[PDB]
Amino acid sequence: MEVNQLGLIATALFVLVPSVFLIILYVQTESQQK
Amino acid sequence: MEVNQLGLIATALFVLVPSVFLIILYVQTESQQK
Amino acid sequence: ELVNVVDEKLGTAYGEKIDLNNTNIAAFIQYRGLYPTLAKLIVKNAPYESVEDVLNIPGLTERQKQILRENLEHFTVTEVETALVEGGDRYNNGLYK
Amino acid sequence: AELTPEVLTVPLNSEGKTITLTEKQYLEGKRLFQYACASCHVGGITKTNPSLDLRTETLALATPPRDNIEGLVDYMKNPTTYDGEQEIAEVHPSLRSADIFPKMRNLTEKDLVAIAGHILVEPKILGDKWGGGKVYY
Amino acid sequence: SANLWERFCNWVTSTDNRLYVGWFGVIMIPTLLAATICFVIAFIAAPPVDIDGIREPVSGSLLYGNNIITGAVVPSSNAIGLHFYPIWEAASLDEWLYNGGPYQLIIFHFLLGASCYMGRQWELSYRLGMRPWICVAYSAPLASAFAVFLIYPIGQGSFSDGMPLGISGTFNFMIVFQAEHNILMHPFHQLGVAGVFGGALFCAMHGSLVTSSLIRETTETESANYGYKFGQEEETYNIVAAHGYFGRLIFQYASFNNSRSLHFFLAAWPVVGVWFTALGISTMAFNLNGFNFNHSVIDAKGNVINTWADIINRANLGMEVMHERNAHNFPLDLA
Amino acid sequence: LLFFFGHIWHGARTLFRDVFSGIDPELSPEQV
Amino acid sequence: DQKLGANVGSAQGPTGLGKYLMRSPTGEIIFGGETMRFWDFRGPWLEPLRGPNGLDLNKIKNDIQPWQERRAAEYMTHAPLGSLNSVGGVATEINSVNFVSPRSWLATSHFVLAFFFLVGHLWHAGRARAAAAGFEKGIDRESEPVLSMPSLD
Amino acid sequence: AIFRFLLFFQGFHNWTLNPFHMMGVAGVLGGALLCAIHGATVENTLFQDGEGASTFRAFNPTQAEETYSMVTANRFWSQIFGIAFSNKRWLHFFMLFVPVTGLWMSAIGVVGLALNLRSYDFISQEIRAAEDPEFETFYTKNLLLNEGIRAWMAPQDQPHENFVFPEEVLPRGNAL
Amino acid sequence: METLKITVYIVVTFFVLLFVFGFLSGDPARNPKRK
Amino acid sequence: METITYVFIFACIIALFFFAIFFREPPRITKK
Amino acid sequence: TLTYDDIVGTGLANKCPTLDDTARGAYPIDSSQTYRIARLCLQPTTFLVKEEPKNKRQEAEFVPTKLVTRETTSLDQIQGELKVNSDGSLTFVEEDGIDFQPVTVQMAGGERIPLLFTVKNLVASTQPNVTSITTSTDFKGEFNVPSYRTANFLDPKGRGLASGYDSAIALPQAKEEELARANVKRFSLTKGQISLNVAKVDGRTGEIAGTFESEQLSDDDMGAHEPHEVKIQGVFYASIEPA
Amino acid sequence: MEPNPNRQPVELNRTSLYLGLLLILVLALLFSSYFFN
Amino acid sequence: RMPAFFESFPVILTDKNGVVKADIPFRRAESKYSFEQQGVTVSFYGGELNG
Ligand SMILES: CCCCCCCCCCCCCCCCCC(=O)OC[C@H](CO[C@@H]1O[C@H](CO[C@@H]2O[C@H](CO)[C@H](O)[C@H](O)[C@H]2O)[C@H](O)[C@H](O)[C@H]1O)OC(=O)CCCCCCCCCCCCCCCCC
Ligand code: CLA
Ligand SMILES: CC(C)=CCC/C(C)=C/CC/C(C)=C/CC/C(C)=C/CC/C(C)=C/CC/C(C)=C/CC/C(C)=C/CC/C(C)=C/CC/C(C)=C/CC1=CC(=O)C(C)=C(C)C1=O
Ligand SMILES: CCCCCCCCCCCCCCCC(=O)OC[C@H](COC1O[C@H](CS(=O)(=O)O)[C@@H](O)[C@H](O)[C@H]1O)OC(=O)CCCCCCCCCCCCCCC
Ligand SMILES: CC1=C(\C=C/C(C)=C/C=C/C(C)=C/C=C/C=C(C)/C=C/C=C(C)/C=C/C2=C(C)CCCC2(C)C)C(C)(C)CCC1
Ligand SMILES: CCCCCCCCCCCCO[C@@H]1O[C@H](CO)[C@@H](O[C@H]2O[C@H](CO)[C@@H](O)[C@H](O)[C@H]2O)[C@H](O)[C@H]1O
Ligand SMILES: CCNc1nc(NC(C)(C)C)nc(SC)n1
Ligand SMILES: [Ca+2]
Ligand SMILES: [Cl-]
Ligand SMILES: [Fe+2]
Repeated sequence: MEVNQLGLIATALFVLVPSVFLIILYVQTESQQK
Repeated sequence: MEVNQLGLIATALFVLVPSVFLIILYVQTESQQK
Repeated sequence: ELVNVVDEKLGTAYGEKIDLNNTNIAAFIQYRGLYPTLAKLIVKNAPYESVEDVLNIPGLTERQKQILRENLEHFTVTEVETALVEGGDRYNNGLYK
Repeated sequence: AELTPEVLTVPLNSEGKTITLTEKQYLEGKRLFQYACASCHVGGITKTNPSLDLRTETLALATPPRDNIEGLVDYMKNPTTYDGEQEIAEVHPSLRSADIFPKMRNLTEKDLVAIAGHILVEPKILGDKWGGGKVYY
Repeated sequence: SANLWERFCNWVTSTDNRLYVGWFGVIMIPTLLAATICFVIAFIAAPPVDIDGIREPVSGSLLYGNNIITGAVVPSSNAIGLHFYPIWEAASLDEWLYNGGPYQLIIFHFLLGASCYMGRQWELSYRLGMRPWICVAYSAPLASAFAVFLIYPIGQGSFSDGMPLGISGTFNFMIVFQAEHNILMHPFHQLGVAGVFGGALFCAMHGSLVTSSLIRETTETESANYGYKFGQEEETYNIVAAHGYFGRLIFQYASFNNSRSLHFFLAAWPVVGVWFTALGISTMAFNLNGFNFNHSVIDAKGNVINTWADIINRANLGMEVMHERNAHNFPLDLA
Repeated sequence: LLFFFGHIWHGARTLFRDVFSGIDPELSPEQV
Repeated sequence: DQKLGANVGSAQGPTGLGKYLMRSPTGEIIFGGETMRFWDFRGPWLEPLRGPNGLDLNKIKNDIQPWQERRAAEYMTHAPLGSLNSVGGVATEINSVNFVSPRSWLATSHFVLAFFFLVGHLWHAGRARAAAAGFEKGIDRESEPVLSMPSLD
Repeated sequence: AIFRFLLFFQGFHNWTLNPFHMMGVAGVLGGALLCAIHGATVENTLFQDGEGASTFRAFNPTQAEETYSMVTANRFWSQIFGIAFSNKRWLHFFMLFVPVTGLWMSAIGVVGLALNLRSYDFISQEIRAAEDPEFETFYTKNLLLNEGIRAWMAPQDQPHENFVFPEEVLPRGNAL
Repeated sequence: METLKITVYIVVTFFVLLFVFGFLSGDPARNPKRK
Repeated sequence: METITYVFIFACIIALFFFAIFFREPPRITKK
Repeated sequence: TLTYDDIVGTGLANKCPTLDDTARGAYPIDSSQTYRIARLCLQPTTFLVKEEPKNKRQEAEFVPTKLVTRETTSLDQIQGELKVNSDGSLTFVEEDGIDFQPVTVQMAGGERIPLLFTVKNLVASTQPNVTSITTSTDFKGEFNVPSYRTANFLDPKGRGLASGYDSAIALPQAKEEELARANVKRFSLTKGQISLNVAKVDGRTGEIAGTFESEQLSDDDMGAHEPHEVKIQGVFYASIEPA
Repeated sequence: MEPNPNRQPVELNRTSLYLGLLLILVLALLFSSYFFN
Repeated sequence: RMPAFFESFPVILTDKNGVVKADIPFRRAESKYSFEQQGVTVSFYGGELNG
C-alpha cells in the first residue's frame, strides 16, 4: 500500500538489535564454567 | 535515486545476521572459564 | 513536437541529391571534375535560391560553367539547416574512411 | 581459387585496349607499392586525406581518367587534383620531384607500370576491402 | 638527554615500536595519509571531472550518482596533459576539482609512499638481522602501480590516460588499452597471466600438500590447527611424506624435497611473471604493442583467410571506434 | 555444481578418516 | 580543409571546442583535438607558424609552405605506433607497412633494462647491508635477535 | 581463440562487472600474492645452517628444526603491515582456501552467464542517463565500448546469422 | 593560495631533511651484530 | 540512503582494521 | 616585444594588448578611404549569470560566478572591414578569427554553467557623424550564438542529432513519450548583444582600447533543458588600419 | 600491563532472556504500525 | 530480429532475398537507407492496430 519506505528496516532493526544483545549475553552467561 | 527499495534491508541483514552470529560465539567462547 | 531536423532532411531533396546549401563538400567527389576547384566555389559561395544560381558564381571559367550545366541534374537545394552547416561541418563533418 | 592470368588482365589505356600482367610483375608491384605507398595508401585508402581512395571507380571519375596503366603512370610522374585543374607534384611523390621524395628516385618506368598494375589488380582480388577502411578489416 | 636528535633517531629507528615507523617511514606515513585522506573524500564527495579536456565532465563520486562498483576518482584533464597541477596552481578549488586536481595529489603521494613502503620492507629486515630481498618481491606489484599510474601517462603524453581510481574506471582502462595496443597478443602480458595463474596454482599446490601432510597431534573433534604452537623447534608437517605423494602424482625428479628450493620457486615465479607484465604496460606505453597478425594467412588468389586473430581485430575496432565519442577530430588516433 | 564439492569433500573425509587429524612416523617412499 | 575553403580560426567541433585551433590552459593558441595534450611540442617544421601568442592565424592562413605540408604529412604517417612483429600503425591495422619507430625500440628496451637494474640495485644493496653487519646467510640459530626483544604484543 | 572468448564476454555479458568474476580475480590475484609473499618471507627469514652463501645446500631433507625463523617472520610483518601470521598450519590452509574459493566463485558467475543471467547493468544508472543527458560515469562509458564490440564483431564472429550491418548503422564516435 | 604553496613546501622540506639527516646518522650501525 | 550505506560499511571495515592491528591476541611463544 | 617563450606559461597569452595612460587621443576617418580592423580582441573579466526567480517572479538579477575552466576565455584575431556609412557612422563587420571560446563557470549551488562565449558575425555600429574616434565612442551590435555542442556530439548513452542512437536503448520496452525531450536532439541558434565602448585612442598608430559588455544565452545541452542568461564584462583592443 | 582488578563477569539467566525477548517483540508489534504509518 | 545474445541491436530491413533495403542510420552524414529516403511505411493486420 502507501506505507513508509523505512518502516520495514525500522521494525527489523528495532527487533534484531536488542534481541541480538540479550542473546549475546545469555549465551556467554550460559557457557561460563561451573 | 532510482534504486531498489529492498536494497537497504538486504544489505543491512546481510551484514548484521552473520556478524551477530560470529559475535555470539566469540563472546561465549571468550567467557568460558579456564 | 521535437523532431531531429537531420533525419527529417533525409526525407527531402537532400538525401536524394547533392544539396548545394547543405550537403558536405566531399559529396562532390562522386562526379567527374567537380571536386577540388568547383566544390570549393559552390560551398564557399553561400546558399542558392535555385540550382541554376550556381551557374552564376563570379569568375567561373566558360568550361567550369559547362561542367556545372552537365551535373545540375545531380543537385537540388533546400533551406539552409544550421545543424548541418554550423561548425564548418561542410568542410569536415568528422567522417573519414 | 587462384590468381589466374584472367585476373591479371587490366585496362591499359582509355580506348579499351588491355594488358596482362604476370605473377612476377604483380608481386613486384605489391613490393614497390609497399616501398613507396603503403606509408599513406595502405589498403587502398589515403591517410592524409581520407576523401580520395584508390578504388577503381574513384579513379574512373578522376580527371583525367586514372583507372588504367597509362593513367596511373602519368600520375606517378606529374600528379594532379581530382579535377586535374592543379599540379601537386610538390606535396605528392612523383618522378618530377624525386629530389623531394627520394623513395621515388630508384623508380624506373618498369617499376611505375607494376605499381599501377597492382592498384588495378588488388580490388579485383579483395573487392570492397580494398576501397573501404577499418569497417572492412 | 643523551641528546634529543640522538634520541629521536633512536625512536624512529626503534625496533620496539608496534608499527615500525622507519626512516623511509618518515616520508611514508605522511604521504600515505594525504593520499588516503584525499581519496576517501574525493570518492565520496568530489564533483564531475573533465577528464578528456573536452568540457564533458564525468562524475565518479558516490554523492553525485555513483555506487561502489561504478564510482571512482577521475584522472586529471587532458587539457593539462603532463603538467603539474598542485592546488596552488588553480584560481580556486572549484577549478581544481573540475580539472581533476585530486587525481594527481593522490597518485603522486601514493606512488611516493608505496616506494618508501618498499624502502621500509628493507630497513626493518635490517634492524632485525634477517636477509633482505622481501622488499624485492614487493617491487613487482609496485612496479605495476608505477607502470599503470605514471609510466603509461608519461609515455602517452597525459595523466588523463592513466588508470582511473575505481572499479569500473579500471575496466575502462583495460578495454580501451586492448583496443589501442592489443595487449592480449603481447608476450609480456601472457607471461603476466602465467605468473598470476601459476601463482594461484602453486599457492594452492603448496597450501594443500603441506596442510595435507601434517603430523597428527590433535583430537578427532579438535581443530587440526591447535596442533601447532607459536615458537616451535621442529617442523609441523612431514615434508618427506609430502614429497612422497607429490613425487608419485607426476614423477619423483619433478617434485621438490628441498623446502628452500620449493619456497624460492614459490616466490620467484609470480614475482618474475608480474615483473614482465609491468614491463608490458611500461613498454606499450611507447606504442610497441602486441603481435599484429591481421590478414596474414591469405589464399592462392590473394583473398584474405581469417584466423582467430582477425575475429579479435573486429572486437578491437568496436572498442576503438566507440571510446571517447566526442574527443576525436581527425583520422588517426595518435594520442 | 556446489554439491559436487560436498561429495568430493565428504567422500574424501570417509576414505581418509584414519589420517584425519594428521599423520605419523616411518620414512618408506621409494623402494616397494 | 583550409584549402577546401574552411575558416580554421572559427571552426566549431562536436564538443564546441574548436575543430582545428583551441586555447591551452594559460591562454596560448594550440592545435585542437586530442592533440591538445601535446601543445608543448616545438619543432623546426612547425615553429615558423608560431607567433608570440602561439599559432598565428595569419601565418596559418597564408604562410604555410609546401615543405611543411609534406613534412606534416610524412611525420603524420610515421608516428611511433607499431607491433612486436613490426607492423606499423594501430593494433587494428592491416599488414603491409613493416615499420616500428626507432624511438619506440630504443625507449622500450631501455626502460626494461633501466628497470631490472633498479631491482639489481635493491638486490645487491640488500645483500651488502646484511653481508656487512653479517647475516646474509641466515639467522644465528643460537643468538636469534628477535628473541632478545620485548614482545610488542 | 581464447582471447576472443574474453573480449566476447566483456562485450556481450559485461562480465568484468560481475560480482562473481571479481571474487574470482580477488582470489587468483590474491592467491598469486600469498604465493610470492610467503616464498620471500621464508627465503629471507632463514637460519644459517651452512657456511656458504648459496644457502640452498644448507637444508635438512630430514626434518628436525624449522628451517626459517617463524618467530622472526611474525615480528617483521607485525611491524610493517600490522598483521602477521603465527600458525603455519593456518597460514598454509589459508593458501589452499584463497585461490580455490576464488575459482569456485568465478565458476558460479559463468554458470549464470549460461542462461545469460548476467550482471550487465545497474538500473538506477540507466534511468538517470535516459532523463538526464549530462550524467556520465565510467560505467556508462564502458557500456558504449560494449556496443561497439558487439556491432563490429558479431558479423564475422557469428557467421550462421548472415549478419549484414550497413556502414550507416555501425556505431562510431567522431572522426574514428 | 600562494600561502598554501609556501606551507606545503615547508612541510615537505622538514620531512625530506628528517630523511637525509637520518640515514646520514650512521645508519649502518643500527642492526643486530657487526657495526 | 545508498551513499550512507556504502560509507557505513567502509567505516566499519576501517574500524575492524584498527581493532585487528591494535587489539589482536598478543602472539605468545612456546607455552600454549 | 616578447617572443613566444617570453609568454608561454605566464597566462599573458590570454590578455588583449593594452594602451598606456598617455594614449587618450583621437584617430581620423577619411570617409573616402576604406578602413578595416586588423585585429579585434575581447578579454573576459567577469561572467554574470542571471538567476531564475524561482516560481515567485520577483525580478531576477545577474550574479558573479567562479571560472571553473581556466585562462582560455579570450577572443582574438577578429578581423573585418570597418565601413564608413552615409550618415558618417561606422559599422564593423567581422569576417574571421578566433571568434568564440567555450567557457564554463560555477555558481552558488555548485552548478556548472557552460556557455559558448562568442561574437560570431558581429555587426557593431557607432554614433552617426564620427569623423574621428575619440575616447568612449560606443560600438553596439548583435552577433550569432550557435549551439554549444555541434551536430555530431553524442550524449553518455550514444544518442545524438546528426549521429548516434534513436532512443534509450538501455530500456528496450519503456514508454517513450516521457523520454522524448532527451532522445530528440535540437540544435539551438540565437542572437546576442554587445557594446564596445572606447577608453583609450591613439590616432598615431590607429589602435583603440576599451571595455565591453555582452549578453547571450548559455548551453541548453542539445535542447534538453533551458539556457541560462549570461552577461559578460571585460576589455578589448582593436587595430584600425587604412588597408 | 597489569590485569585490571575492577572487572566482574556479566550474566543474563534464561528467564531474563525470555522476559527480555517478550518485551522486544511486543514493542515491535506495537510500534511497527506507526513506523510503516 | 534480435538474437538473445544482444542487449541492444540495430534496426535493419531487408527484402525476401535478404538484400538490405532500409535501416535506421547512426551517422546520417551519408545514409543511403534512412526510412525517410525510402518512404518506408507500416501496416497492421489483426489486433489493436488492425487495418
Ligand atoms: C616464472 C618464470 C617465468 C619465465 C617466463 C619466461 C618468458 C620468456 C618470454 C621470452 C621471449 C618473448 C620473446 C618475444 C619474441 C618476439 C619475436 C617476434 O615478435 O617476432 C615477430 C615475428 C614476425 O611475425 C610475423 O610478422 C610479419 C610481418 O610484419 C610485416 O612483414 C611483411 C613482409 O614480410 C610486410 O612488410 C608487413 O607489412 C609488415 O608489418 C608477418 O605478418 C608474419 O605473418 C608474422 O608471423 O614473429 C613471429 O612470427 C612470431 C610467432 C611467435 C609465437 C610467439 C610466442 C611469444 C611469447 C610466448 C610466451 C609463452 C609463455 C608460456 C608460459 C607457459 C608456462 C609459464
Ligand atoms: C612527509 C612527506 C611529504 C612529501 C614527500 C610530500 C610531497 C608532495 N606534496 Mg605533500 N603534504 C604532506 C607531506 C608530504 N608531501 C603533509 C603532512 C600535508 C598536509 C599539510 C601535505 C599536503 C599537500 C598538499 C595540499 C599538496 C601537496 C603536494 C605535494 C607534491 C608537491 C610538489 C611540490 O611542488 O613540492 C616539492 C617542493 C620541493 C621539491 C622543494 C624542496 C627542496 C628541499 C629538498 C631543499 C630546500 C633547500 C633549503 C632552503 C636548504 C637547506 C639548508 C640546511 C642548512 C637546512 C609533492 C609530491 C601538492 C600536490 O599534490 O600537487 C599535485 C598539493 O597540492 N601536499
Ligand atoms: C568511501 C570509500 C573509499 C568506499 C569503498 C572503496 C573501495 C573501492 C573498496 C573496494 C573493496 C572491495 C569491495 C573489493 C571487492 C573484492 C572482494 C573483497 C571480494 C571478496 C570476496 C572473495 C574474493 C571470496 C573468495 C576468494 C578469496 C578467498 C579472496 C581472498 C582475498 C585475500 C584476503 C587474500 C590475502 C591477501 C594478503 C595480503 C595475505 C597476507 C598474508 C600475510 C600477512 C603475509 C605475511 C606473512 C608471510 C609468511 O610467509 C609468514 C611465514 C608469515 C609469518 C607472515 O606474516
Ligand atoms: C603534519 C603532521 C601532523 C602530525 C601530528 C602528529 C604527530 C605524531 C603522533 C601522535 C598522533 C596520534 C597517532 C596515533 C598512533 C598509533 O596508533 O600507534 C601507537 C604505537 C605505539 O607506540 C608508541 O607510543 C609510546 C607511548 S604510549 O603508549 O603513548 O605511552 C611512545 O613513547 C612511542 O614512541 C610510540 O611509538 O606507535 C607506533 O608503533 C608508530 C605508528 C605510526 C603511525 C602510522 C601511520 C601509518 C599510516 C598508514 C596509512 C593508513 C591508514 C590510514 C588511516 C587514516
Ligand atoms: C546517515 C546518518 C548518520 C549515520 C552514521 C553512522 C551509522 C556512522 C557510523 C560510523 C562508524 C561505525 C564509524 C567507525 C569508525 C572507526 C574509525 C574511524 C576507526 C579508526 C581506526 C584507526 C585510525 C586505526 C589505526 C590505524 C590502522 C588500522 C592502520 C595503520 C595506521 C593506523 C595506526 C592509523 C548520523 C547518525 C551521523 C546522522 C546523520 C545521518
Ligand atoms: C651537493 C650538495 C651536498 C650537500 C652535502 C650536505 C651535507 C650536510 C651535513 C653532513 C653532516 C654529517 O653530520 C654528522 O653525521 C654523523 C653520523 O655520520 C652524526 O652522528 C649521528 O649518528 C650516530 C650514530 O652513528 C648517532 O648516535 C648520533 O646521535 C647522530 O648524531 C652527527 O650528529 C652529524 O652531525
Ligand atoms: C614438497 C612437495 N613437492 C612440491 N613440488 C613442487 N613442484 C613444482 C614444480 C610444482 C614447484 N611444488 C610444490 S608446491 C610449491 N611441492
Ligand atoms: Ca537548476
Ligand atoms: Cl568523451
Ligand atoms: Fe610454506
